Amino acid sequence: SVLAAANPIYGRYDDLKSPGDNIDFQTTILSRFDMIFIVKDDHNEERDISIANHVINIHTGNANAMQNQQEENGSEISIEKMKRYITYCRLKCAPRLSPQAAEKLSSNFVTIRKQLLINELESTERPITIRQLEAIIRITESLAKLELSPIAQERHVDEAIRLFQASTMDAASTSLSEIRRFEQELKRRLPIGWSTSYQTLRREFVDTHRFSQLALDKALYALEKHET
Amino acid sequence: ILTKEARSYLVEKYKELRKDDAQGFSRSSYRITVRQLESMIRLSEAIARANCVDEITPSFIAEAYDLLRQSIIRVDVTYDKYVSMMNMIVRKIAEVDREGAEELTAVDIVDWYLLQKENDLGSLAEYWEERRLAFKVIKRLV
Repeated sequence: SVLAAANPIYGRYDDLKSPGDNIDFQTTILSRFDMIFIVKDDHNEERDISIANHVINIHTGNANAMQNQQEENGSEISIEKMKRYITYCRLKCAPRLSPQAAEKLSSNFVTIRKQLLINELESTERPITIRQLEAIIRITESLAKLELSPIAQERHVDEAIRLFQASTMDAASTSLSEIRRFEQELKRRLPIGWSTSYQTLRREFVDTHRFSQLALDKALYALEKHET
Repeated sequence: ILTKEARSYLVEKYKELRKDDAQGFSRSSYRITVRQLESMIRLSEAIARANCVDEITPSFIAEAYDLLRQSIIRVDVTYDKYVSMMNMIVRKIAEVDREGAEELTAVDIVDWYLLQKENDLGSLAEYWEERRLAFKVIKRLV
């Protein structure tokens, strides 16, 4: 089961940009992946000071390292134990969902489909697959396999819906239209397209004080999608 | 060799050159690069060589200057808000005079202006300000 950490491009503007469209030219990657979490490490004021203070010292008298070690003792499961536990639960029991939980999730997914369609009436640029539903399922069974129980419960899923909801919230988050033209080029410039190619828009947008790589592609991908 | 303190003048001349050529950037720029200030020097001394005169004149400096100027023109073809609108006025007219007479519906200028600045609008206050400013300028202009 693949766990992947991608690196996004250009920073915060990629959030200003459509949430997808990040990986290569294709969102399909993000479609295959169940749980996508673009993140923030907003240090609760005690974090940045945590790391800083840690850098300041980092010498004597191993007090901090010790503190880490008692954090390890107390730090819940010794994590050497956690492993053995995971093996245990993984081999022993295979969970199964309950019917009311099922119908619950039906309501879940149809509300998702409907509502977010309505959201996309405006052609709001972003998604929903039954694969995502199947994901939600696998989370429910996973967590059911935490409690080790042979059977699922409703509350048990009630967590999962909202967790994945946070994931959906993650799915949600030279002027473009001007460069988005290329249209003037596609027309009265080149019905063929040839001898035009990215190289042409390069000579057309090379000494016009104007075009970035992402800019050139964006407007291109845009018009490609737009249907112009 | 110019020791002469009329060289001070040259500065403003350099200075006179870039300002009017700052906006728009759609002019012949260039920048105008400091290397052009550096260029005016060798040009000056060149004209000195020409006229046998030593320490030259501010006038010869002006000749080299205008020379560079036509060489530029051949390449042509809180009030920041008012500046942006005045920039719109000069930009629209300068383009339309070269590719047209310019005239027509004054409302259109605001229309396409809002269409351009809509990309820079961070917040509704920026839109409302830009709209009321352009309107204020046109109302003042009339």
